[PDB]
Amino acid sequence: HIVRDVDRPGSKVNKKEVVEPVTILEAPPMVVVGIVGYRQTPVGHKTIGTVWAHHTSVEFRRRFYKNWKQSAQLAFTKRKQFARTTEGRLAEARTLKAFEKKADIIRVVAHTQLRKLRNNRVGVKKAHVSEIQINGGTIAQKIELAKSLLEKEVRIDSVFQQSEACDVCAVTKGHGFTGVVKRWGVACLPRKTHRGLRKVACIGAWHPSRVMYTVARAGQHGYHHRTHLNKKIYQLGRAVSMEPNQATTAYDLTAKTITPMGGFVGYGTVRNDYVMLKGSVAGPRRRVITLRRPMAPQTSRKLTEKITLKFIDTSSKIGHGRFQTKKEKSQWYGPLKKDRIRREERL
Amino acid sequence: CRFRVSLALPVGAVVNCADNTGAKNLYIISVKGYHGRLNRLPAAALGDMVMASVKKGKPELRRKVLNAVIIRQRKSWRRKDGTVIYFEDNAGVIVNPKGEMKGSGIAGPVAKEAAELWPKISTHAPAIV
Amino acid sequence: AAEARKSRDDRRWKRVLAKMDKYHGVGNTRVRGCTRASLFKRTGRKPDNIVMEASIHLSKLLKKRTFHKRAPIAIKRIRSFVGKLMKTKDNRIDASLNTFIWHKGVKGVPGRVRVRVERKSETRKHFYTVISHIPVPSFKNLTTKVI
RNA sequence: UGCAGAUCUUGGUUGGCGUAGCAAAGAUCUAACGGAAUAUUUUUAAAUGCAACGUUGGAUACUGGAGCGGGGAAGG
RNA sequence: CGAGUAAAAGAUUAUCCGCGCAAAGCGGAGGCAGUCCGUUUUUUUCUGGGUCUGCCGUUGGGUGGCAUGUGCUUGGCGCU
RNA sequence: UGUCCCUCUCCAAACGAGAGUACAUGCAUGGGCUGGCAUGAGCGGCACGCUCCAUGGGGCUCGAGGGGCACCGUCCCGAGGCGCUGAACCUUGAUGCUUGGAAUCAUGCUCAGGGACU
Ligand SMILES: [Mg+2]
Ligand SMILES: [Mg+2]
Ligand SMILES: [Mg+2]
Ligand SMILES: [Mg+2]
Ligand SMILES: [Mg+2]
Ligand SMILES: [Mg+2]
Ligand SMILES: [Mg+2]
Repeated sequence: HIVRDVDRPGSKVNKKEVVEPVTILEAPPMVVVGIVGYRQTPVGHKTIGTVWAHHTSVEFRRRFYKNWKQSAQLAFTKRKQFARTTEGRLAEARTLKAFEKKADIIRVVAHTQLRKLRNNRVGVKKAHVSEIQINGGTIAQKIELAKSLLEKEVRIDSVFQQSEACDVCAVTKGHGFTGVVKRWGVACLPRKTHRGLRKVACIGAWHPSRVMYTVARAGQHGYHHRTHLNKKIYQLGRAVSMEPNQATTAYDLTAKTITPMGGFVGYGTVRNDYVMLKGSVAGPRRRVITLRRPMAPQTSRKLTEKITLKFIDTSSKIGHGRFQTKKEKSQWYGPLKKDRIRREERL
Repeated sequence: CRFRVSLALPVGAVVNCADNTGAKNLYIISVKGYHGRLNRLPAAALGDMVMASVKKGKPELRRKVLNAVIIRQRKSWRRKDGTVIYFEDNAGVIVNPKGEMKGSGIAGPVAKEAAELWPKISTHAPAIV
Repeated sequence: AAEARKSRDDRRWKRVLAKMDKYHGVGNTRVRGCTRASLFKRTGRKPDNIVMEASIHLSKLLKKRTFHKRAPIAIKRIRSFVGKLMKTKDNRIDASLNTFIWHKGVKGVPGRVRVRVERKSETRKHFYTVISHIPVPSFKNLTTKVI
């Protein structure tokens, strides 16, 4: 959570400080490897083809195998031997011509870099691959941008701004097989009920002679896909190796990073670029999340406000944290018994 | 209007009377501005006007329905600045339907949430908290 | 010849990085450009008869277990721990170790235990292990050893 | 002296079905021996013989004298 | 074995690629010898040199870019 | 050439199914960090006690309601208190951090993985 001053004329909280919880998401740069074009038909959109980058990393090609280490590792081998030959250049020029003539949508195939995200609890080593659409301009201009962004890295600062909003496509935390009280929120029955309380008493009338799809039943809860629009960006950070003072504010000159004391519980250190979003986000820690540019109109006063942070909390999330940095702890306690022994051994 | 605070006082609660009208406690009958919901009891928080009856005190104030305002509550609530605060007891003062105090003094502190809504109560408060 | 060790990329990048070289985490001069497992020293198979000393953190194996099953469960866990290490299915428990596990009741198993493990072969050859108890005053700065 | 049914009579067979279950009285562990019940592979050792039984020593525990103690009547 | 593309556009899809409107028109293409096949129009293949544009895999050494242990691009070695 | 089973991990999980890893700081043990509780056993009482200052030399500080032997001192029994002592212990397991910014991480085990189909 953070502290900031709110600018909102006509409100009882105007020009005062508030406390708002936030979410931290690690954002290593992505790599673009492909271009796909779509044409519109009376039955829907159909893919025209794909243009590949001729140079792919090991973590990208891991996605095509279930046991990569004990395998021949032959993916994309023939394409590499053929792409730059005279027949190879002609074939690519043919596909690009079809993109120009008969396409309405241009997208790029991109994958994350799990080697740079040096996380100990994320066990997967094969990259996550997805498609990202290019908006704006004409078809000719769209293709030019896609070709320029081939084999290169894309940073999150080039896609989003500091005080904008975004959408959060994610998958919810799982709960397994759960009953109607937790799954749907129905009332519990009186203490005297024979054969149990946590149930729906009547699941239908005599007619129609069947159970309808609108009645609550027990089953799977959680692990669903949601969208949850209109989440405001509060900060666009950079990697701790290049900018050590991540959580330092103009109103708080302490030098500290975004990682709490003792690390994020179950996750660890944030060693990469990151985004700070206001509020909550679906899913547990370590899950991969997609952020999208908004669909709803962004002309409201709440969505156009400029955010200036004042204080970022970095106390330990284990127990009741009460120190902001490690120096605060070493100033409250003086030298301890173990420090004295180390000094005595140094003598 | 005001920001929402935790409810803390369902119908049937008995709270102290903080003015000097001769009443000792108040029994909450209902809360103003409650839109119903099946099986849910109306509940009153700080700065809420309630309908109440006196169960202890001068016989002249008893056996009739009055108006009152809640000024202290034991259930903690969170302010917009992130602070959680609570009192030691629940209390209220007898008031007329317009909002003017029947008494002339108040014992104990008065919540800031109740003070801004009712200007007359702000005058007689020993302390605004 | 299916090994195909190659491994010529590590040296070519090492001499490259020596030229252009803040950059604390990328300066090779652990070792960069190689896995930790590749530096493990590979000798032949170990002899048939070996002796090892190790500690087992039992409290992390018995958390929120039913109270009156903790001593019997700790016996099966110790057998599985040693069996995977020594590749054996015959693991004798010995009286000193059995008494120590049960010496505080069925539900008061100690948090840690230090054991001595010896593997023997008898005769197709048959391998079995004998596990005994090592009483120690403190469990600090104690690490697995092979004699 | 001719059977398809009488909630027909007597035998046999049958889906349900390897299903419902076999949940009061707290509980067993270890080594050696016994046993056909093993350490059973020909197509290094673990990933190809599991699971279970009795006695003795050792450990742990229950009954707790209105006792799963020691003797009798009735009944057997 | 009962053959229908929200596909292309031609010696009946065969007998090459690029630009162009199912146009007018405008550009590019390596030579030699053998075997086995051959009812024709420089017949259909298979090798060996035969000189190679465009490529794959290298060597170090100088650059240089990317977020920085992992891939690249420029400049020469021979090389498939 | 690939997929699955046994073995390993948990964002998944009634069983199936899932996300993963395939000699990997992968697993085990230890050290630091971050937290929880609230000051361990033992010894002691103008001193090789404890603390501070510049091995040695100098400044500190050292209880107890009561009772009992042995011609006043000495020796004892005594709940509690003080010092060594923010000590001692626990800290990832149905599953907190750290071997790559600066300020910390270190050892041990792997030795042609085995099996079923296409
Ligand atoms: Mg009943
Ligand atoms: Mg917490
Ligand atoms: Mg009702
Ligand atoms: Mg008949
Ligand atoms: Mg059953
Ligand atoms: Mg008993
Ligand atoms: Mg008896």
